[PDB]
Formats: sequence, C-alpha cells, structure tokens
Amino acid sequence: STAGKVIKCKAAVLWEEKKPFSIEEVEVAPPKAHEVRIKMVATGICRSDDHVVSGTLVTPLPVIAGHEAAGIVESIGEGVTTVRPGDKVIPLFTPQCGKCRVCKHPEGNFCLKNDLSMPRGTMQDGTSRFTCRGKPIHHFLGTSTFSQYTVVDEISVAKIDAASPLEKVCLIGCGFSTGYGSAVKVAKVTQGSTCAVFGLGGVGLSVIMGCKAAGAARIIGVDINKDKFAKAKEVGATECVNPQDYKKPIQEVLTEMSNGGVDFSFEVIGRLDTMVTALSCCQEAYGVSVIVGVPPDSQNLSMNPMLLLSGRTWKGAIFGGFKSKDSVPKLVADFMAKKFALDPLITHVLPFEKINEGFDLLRSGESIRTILTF
Amino acid sequence: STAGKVIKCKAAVLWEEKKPFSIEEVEVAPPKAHEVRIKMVATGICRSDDHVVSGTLVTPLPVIAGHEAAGIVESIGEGVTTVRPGDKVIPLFTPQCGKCRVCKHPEGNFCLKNDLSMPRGTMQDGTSRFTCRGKPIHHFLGTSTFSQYTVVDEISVAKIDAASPLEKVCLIGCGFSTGYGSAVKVAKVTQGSTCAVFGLGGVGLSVIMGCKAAGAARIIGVDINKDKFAKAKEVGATECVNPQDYKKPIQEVLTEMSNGGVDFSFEVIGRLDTMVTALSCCQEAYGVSVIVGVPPDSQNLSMNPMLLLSGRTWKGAIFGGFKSKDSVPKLVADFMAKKFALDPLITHVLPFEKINEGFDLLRSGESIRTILTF
Ligand SMILES: NC(=O)c1ccc[n+]([C@@H]2O[C@H](COP(=O)([O-])OP(=O)(O)OC[C@H]3O[C@@H](n4cnc5c(N)ncnc54)[C@H](O)[C@@H]3O)[C@@H](O)[C@H]2O)c1
Ligand SMILES: NC(=O)c1ccc[n+]([C@@H]2O[C@H](COP(=O)([O-])OP(=O)(O)OC[C@H]3O[C@@H](n4cnc5c(N)ncnc54)[C@H](O)[C@@H]3O)[C@@H](O)[C@H]2O)c1
Ligand SMILES: [Cu+2]
Ligand SMILES: [Cu+2]
Ligand SMILES: [Zn+2]
Ligand SMILES: [Zn+2]
Repeated sequence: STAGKVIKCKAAVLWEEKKPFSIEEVEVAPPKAHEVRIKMVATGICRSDDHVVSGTLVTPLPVIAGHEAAGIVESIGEGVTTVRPGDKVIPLFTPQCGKCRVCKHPEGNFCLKNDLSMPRGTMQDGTSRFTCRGKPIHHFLGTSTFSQYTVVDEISVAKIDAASPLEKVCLIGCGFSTGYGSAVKVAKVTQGSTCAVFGLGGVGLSVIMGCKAAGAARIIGVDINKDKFAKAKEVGATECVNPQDYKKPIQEVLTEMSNGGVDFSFEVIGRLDTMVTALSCCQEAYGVSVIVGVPPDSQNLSMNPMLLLSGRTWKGAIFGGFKSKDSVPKLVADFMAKKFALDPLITHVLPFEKINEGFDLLRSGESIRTILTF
Repeated sequence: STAGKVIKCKAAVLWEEKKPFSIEEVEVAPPKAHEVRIKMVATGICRSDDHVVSGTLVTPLPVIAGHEAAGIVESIGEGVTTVRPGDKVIPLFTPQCGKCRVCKHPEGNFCLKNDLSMPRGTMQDGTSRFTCRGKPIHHFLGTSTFSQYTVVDEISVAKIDAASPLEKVCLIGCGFSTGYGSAVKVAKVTQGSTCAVFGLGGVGLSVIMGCKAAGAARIIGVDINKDKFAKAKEVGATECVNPQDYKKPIQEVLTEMSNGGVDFSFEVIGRLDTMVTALSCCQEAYGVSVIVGVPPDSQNLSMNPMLLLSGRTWKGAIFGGFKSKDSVPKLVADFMAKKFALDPLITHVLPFEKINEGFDLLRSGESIRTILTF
C-alpha cells in the first residue's frame, strides 16, 4: 500500500520541444485534499500530444503530456466523494467544476477551471505533484497520463462502470467523444443530410461515426492520405475524396458533388486553410461548419466575411461539446450496451515504453490510434 | 391609361460612384411575363444604398438604386397571380422563388435567384426595363425603388394589407425586418440574456427592438456617435457605451461589464474590425455573434480560430433570416395589430426630389431613417 506516500515510477517526460519523450523515474506525490491518485492502465496517443512536441500547442515544458486514458484509483485525498480506491476512472482534460457560469449554462462545457486557454501546467492549487531529477515537472490539462501514476483534481475525474475494458474505453476520454459529439451535439447533424469531414484520423473517423448515427445520408471523407479511405468507408463514409487527385480546388469539387454545398462540414485536422475550405464548401444559406482541429498557437486565418453573411454558421468546440463529468460515465455505459464500436479506431497496442514508436506511427500516417498499455 | 405602354417618369440615377444621384426622366418599359410594374409611394434611405455610391458594394453602374419601399401595383405582366392592379405591395430585395433548395429548406432564406451574390443589375430574364437618353440603366437587387415606377419580378414582390400606412411599412422591406429577425430569428435571443449591439442606426435600433422583445435583460448599444444613444435607450437599450471614451479596447470593457462576455452580439455597421470585436466580446464557451453589416467589397478579415474552438458560434444573415414573400405580409399584419412600433426609426420625411439631402442627413449622423415620399 502506497497510500499516503510518494510513489517513484516511470513517466515519459518531454524536456524540450521537438525531442523524443524520455522514459524516466519520477516521484509522484500523494493526493492533497480533493485530489485523486490514479494507476494508469491504458493511454491513447492523440494528435494534440504531438502538438506539444512540435510547439503548435503551447504549454509549459518540461511536461508529462497525455490526456486520453483510463486507470484505477490507487488513493483519494481528503474530501474526495465521487471516486473511491479501486474504481475505474477516466481523467478529464476539460474539467467540470459544476459551480461556474459555463458549468451551470445548459449548452457550454468549457469549464472556466480548464488549463487549455492559458496553460499553467499545474494542479488546481497552482503546484505540481511530479518531480523528476530534483526538478518539478509540469502537468498537462490537469491530466498527465504518460505516467504509470498521476494525480488529478476531483473536478477532473469521472468514475466509470466497473466492468469497462480500460484498454478500449480510454478513447472516450478524448478522440471518440470529441468526434462523436461534434457531429451529434455541436453541429446537430440531421437525418437526410450530406456531411463532409476533413481529416480521417481517430477524431475524424469518430465524427463519421456520429454523422452516421445522426442519420446523414451522405458522408464524404476528405484526406490527402488515401490509405485512410478504407477505414473511413468501414465506419460510415459513403465516399472519400483526396484533394490531390483533382485539378479544381477541393471546395469547388465538393460543392459540385453536393449540388451546391454540403449541409454540415467538419475541419478535423488543425490547419488554417482547411478551416476556411471547410466553411466554404457548406451551403451558403444554411450550411453549418464545425472546427474541431487545434490551430498552431497565435496564428490567424483570413476569410471573407460574406461567406457568413449569406447565412453560414461557423462554430468550434472542445471535447465534442460534452459536459465531461456528466457525459463520460454515460458514454462508457453506451459502449457497454454496444451502441457504438471503438475497435475500428485502435490500430496498434504497444507497451508504454515504446511511446516514441507509437508517435512515429502517428507521424508517418500508419496508425489511427495507438493504445499504450502500462 | 398606362397599362401596356412605356411610362416616362422621374428616377434617381447614379451614373458614377461618389457622385450625387441625378433626378432624370427615364422610360419604364411595361412588365414582361411574370413581372409587376409598381408606382412607388414611400421609400427609405438605407446605408446599403449609400454603399453603392461609396463603391463598398459593387453592382453595375449606371443604376437606379433603392430597395426599402412600398407601392401600389400599376399593371401585371402575362401570368402574375399573386398581385393584381391596385394592390399594395412591398418589393423584396431577397426574392423567394419557392422552387430552389434554399426556398424549400425550412431555415434558409437566401433564395438562389437573388441578385446580391454577384450583382447582374438586371431583371430575372437578364435585361433592363429602364432607359435614360437611349441608355439602359441597371436595376439594383431586382427592386430599384428610387423611381416613381419600377418593374419587379413576381418572385420579388409581396402583396400586403389594404389598410397599411405605406409610409411606415416601407421599413419592413429592409431596415426593420432585418434588425428584428437578426435578434429573434437568427440569434434567437433568450429571455434573461445580455446583448451587445454594435451600430445604432436604423437596423441596429431594430436589432435592439428584437432583443427587448425576446426578453433580453441587458442590451448594451455601442456607437461612436453619442447622439444615437437616446433613441437606443428609448427603443430598449439598458446602456450605451462609446469606444472613444475608453483607453482600453471595447472588447475588454464589454467582457468586464458583462462578467466574462455577453450572450449575444451583433455587428450592424459593416466593418471588419467590429465584426471581430463583436465576436470576441461574446462569452467564449457559449456566446453567439451575428454579423448583419455589409462588409467592404473583396476585403478579408483576420481572426484567431481559438475564438471559435472554445465554443462560440459566428453566423451572418441577409434580411434577418426571413423568407421574404412569406414573412413580409405577416410582419405588416403584425405592425397593424400594434405588435411593434415603427415610428422611432423615422426621423425625416422628405419629398423624393430631395433624395440627395436625405443621403447627406444619413452620412452626417443626423437621421436614422429618412422616408422619401412620392
Ligand atoms: N477540439 C477538441 O477537443 C480536440 C480534441 C482532440 C483532438 N483535437 C484535434 O483534432 C485534430 C485531429 O486529431 P487526430 O488525433 O484525429 O489527428 P490525426 O493526425 O490522426 O488526423 C489528421 C488527419 O488529417 C489528415 N490531413 C492532414 N493534412 C490534411 C490536409 N491538408 N487535407 C486533408 N487532410 C489532411 C491526415 O492525413 C490525417 O489522416 C488535431 O488537430 C487534434 O489536435 C481537438
Ligand atoms: N444583412 C442585411 O440583410 C442588411 C440589410 C440592411 C442593411 N445592412 C447593413 O447594415 C449596416 C447598417 O445599416 P443602417 O441602415 O442601420 O446604417 P447606419 O449608417 O444608419 O448606422 C451605422 C451605425 O454604425 C455606427 N458606427 C460606425 N462606425 C462605428 C464604429 N467604428 N464603431 C461603432 N459604431 C460605429 C454609426 O455611427 C451608425 O450609427 C450597413 O452595413 C448596411 O449595409 C445589411
Ligand atoms: Cu486528444
Ligand atoms: Cu436596406
Ligand atoms: Zn466549471
Ligand atoms: Zn428560391
């Protein structure tokens, strides 16, 4: 029993940008009040973790990154009432404090206690629970799951069903719920509709799964990597287009194909240009475009405001619009009742120590999701 | 008497950008199949008409502009069924052809037969019905109401009540319905909300009548002309701020004032920087911003897509989201039943011949709406 005491264990520390993760011994403090220490069982490699390596997503370094994961409470700090040692849990990179403006609003889910808008890389009380080489290491979006153990605030953890398969439902902590909710909760794809999805990585395939669940009649997947097409058609794409095959720009190609513009489009890559392309190819009078991708830090896009004046709606969302502590238990329960599949998304399962190999698979385009098991 | 013959009459022609309108004698050809010729009774001076003079809104010159008006039908062409001679009608700058994808869709109103996206300045059949010294004069948005008689396509005209005061209700052809529908139909302002309205001209004051009636609790009017403030508080603003009074930028003042951002904002000026300011001052997780102003031709705004990823919605709309032929008779019928006051928007009534004086009152900050009588 490790309770009440510091744990020494391995974590993958990123000491500086554009470097490999370094697997090292770190010391993890015991939880303080309202904090929970979690033994990690599986964590997915998401493209936003790679944005930290490339410097596109700015957060204080050195850092233990990792935010899509599932584990078991090893101990709870003073005052924790929503989880108990031995519970299976999913860390929440968007917290739900339940007490702010946004948590109390019926539609908002970007809680004001998040660490994404102006990242401090600490716990809610402003300190770190990690030491590595005598130095405190930063947390990432209050989750830090590339570690055998991590400590999170109570507003950042959800108890899930005790029979969940943790090496599959860790995708509900990020990729799958982000994609699925952008379609069914943020865009509100309607039955009969034509949808176009830019990007067919794990979030993008999850956006197709949500569009097909909302009853879209046509779901076009767009990617420059044609090897992604078979899995996209497998989860619901009625057709796939690769922009490099055409001589016209893809917004004209899609407008011609949809006879005037799609009803819903989704940018699920993170590029300033495909974000304006995705808005453009939706129908000018009633089209809805949803930005899901994370843009390079401090870069502005350029667009003509007449694209909106005619009637288009442009929205973005974090974590598919779901209030995270309410929604994740319920999405795991739906997965258990076979309402949606997560297995098409998992292409590689590697032990934690091959983290750097899992990232190279993401960078070379060969994986959708790699799950790392501890 | 005139039916079947060319009418020779007075019309305000704009021959060149940045010049006064020229009161000319023009020949108005009679209506071809499915066109209606109208004798004008009251027409308002809207900023979009001034945008043509400015070169802000490109449309083929020479032109008879004018788009906010009401008249009596003088003669119908072969096949008109929705109006007869003697009917009071309001011409529609956004048509409603009934047959396209947008007109069939329940929520879009920007009919594909519009002449606003790439102005042709002709009747639907690609020709002009107006000549002046043997030269064709172009139509403007299929309405051209700065003339004693005009010819419009049947998809661009709505028969209204027989008892309607035509000199109040010409406002429902543009300014009022546009601002009102923007708040109640496009933003769908909620009871208890805080609204911020940038621009307090005729259309902005109608956006404040729409917010107040949707039950908004707080309505912050923003204008650089402090003289517009008293009529904004009379139709409903709770407060008005002037950007030039502050040392810090108006998105910061507004965020500070509304305790983290407003619920709904509207840009009703037509500038690229206030379009981005109005998006920024609305709440980052669940704020809605609606662009109503017409931007300058071919200019692009620059904005940080993180404004949208946190949860904001940005949308624009023409004519306040109203399907024109269906909504303009009901708004008139509702004006009739005292459901809204039109009178605070009319500050000047002048005879048509004093058109150029009515534009210098608009350009000077002195009027909201000047109505020109025939
Ligand atoms: N909004 C959220 O809450 C949230 C959550 C998770 C992930 N994200 C972001 O979503 C985006 C997608 O994440 P992912 O894990 O699915 O990434 P991924 O790398 O697996 O998917 C990207 C897909 O985009 C394709 N792509 C790249 N350039 C393209 C282009 N020019 N045109 C068309 N297709 C292109 C790639 O080939 C790839 O298949 C990332 O930016 C990630 O940071 C946001
Ligand atoms: N979307 C539509 O269908 C549609 C229809 C009609 C009008 N419009 C557009 O709406 C706009 C307003 O029309 P209107 O008739 O109400 O115009 P208006 O000129 O009467 O009002 C513009 C108001 O904005 C104010 N203003 C200008 N610059 C400002 C700034 N920098 N910051 C704050 N306030 C400032 C002016 O002082 C004025 O009160 C125009 O762009 C017009 O083209 C659009
Ligand atoms: Cu992620
Ligand atoms: Cu107008
Ligand atoms: Zn909160
Ligand atoms: Zn139509």
